Amino acid sequence: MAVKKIAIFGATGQTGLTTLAQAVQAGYEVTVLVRDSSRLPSEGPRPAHVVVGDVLQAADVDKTVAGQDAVIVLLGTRNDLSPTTVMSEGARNIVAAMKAHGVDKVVACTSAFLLWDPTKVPPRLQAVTDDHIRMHKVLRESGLKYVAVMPPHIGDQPLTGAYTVTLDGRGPSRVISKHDLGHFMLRCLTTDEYDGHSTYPSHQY
Ligand SMILES: NC(=O)c1ccc[n+]([C@@H]2O[C@H](COP(=O)([O-])OP(=O)(O)OC[C@H]3O[C@@H](n4cnc5c(N)ncnc54)[C@H](OP(=O)(O)O)[C@@H]3O)[C@@H](O)[C@H]2O)c1
Ligand SMILES: C=CC1=C(C)/C(=C/c2[nH]c(/C=C3N=C(/C=C4\NC(=O)C(C)=C4C=C)C(C)=C\3CCC(=O)O)c(CCC(=O)O)c2C)NC1=O
Repeated sequence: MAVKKIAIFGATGQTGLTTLAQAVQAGYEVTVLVRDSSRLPSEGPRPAHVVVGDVLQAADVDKTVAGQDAVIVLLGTRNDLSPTTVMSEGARNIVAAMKAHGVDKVVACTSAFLLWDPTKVPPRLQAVTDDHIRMHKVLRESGLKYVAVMPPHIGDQPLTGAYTVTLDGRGPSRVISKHDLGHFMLRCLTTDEYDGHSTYPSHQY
């Protein structure tokens, strides 16, 4: 039985928007949780279901996860670099909702800093990185099938589907296009080969 129904968290963000468009075009029945539906586009592929609410509200997350086959997590803080627990608290709610509803597959984006030497995190990104680490811990300890996606710099290059995925943070470059990152999140829905692993997508454009 393959995945047909998915929830995407963070669908209005840079990577989320293209992951959403790609998922719908690929045939998935997609539900999104958004705080502000005006951030979803009118042109192009459209999600099947829109829940208005907040990943910090358990009931909103529960409504989004109910009935799904898998969950994609592309939560982030946009340009806000201050200390934060939004992603990890969101992940706690997602895990609880998954367990309440029998959903067992989550693919979630943090960053390659969780693979690279931690002394290399730029000071300005440390607070967000600390919450990525809390989120990764939550997902790893959940006992669900969890693919940790840890990308380098997210760029605007075209979709290629030709990127390289390593398990250790080394690879052909330190960039992945947002489109290729979304393509990889979707690839993780049709294989178990990355479950329980950390993954590093990168490409030379
Ligand atoms: N930028 C880089 O080069 C880079 C590199 C490696 C890793 N990353 C990490 O990759 C992940 C994806 O980044 P991105 O740039 O695609 O993301 P992004 O543009 O920051 O988008 C964040 C998404 O999270 C949603 N969100 C935030 N708080 C929420 C809340 N309380 N309830 C519901 N949704 C909420 C946002 O919703 P709204 O639209 O409502 O704001 C938006 O959809 C992030 O965790 C980022 O730190 C980024
Ligand atoms: C507004 C903040 C912000 C800016 C302007 C920024 C710039 C920035 N990010 C880069 C890559 C990168 N940027 C990130 C990660 C992130 N980038 C993010 O904005 C967030 C929120 C994360 C997640 C913690 C990563 C993992 C790389 C690896 C790119 C490389 O190795 O060269 C690079 C390439 C090398 C360099 O640092 O000189 C720059 C300049 N990074 C920032 O964080």
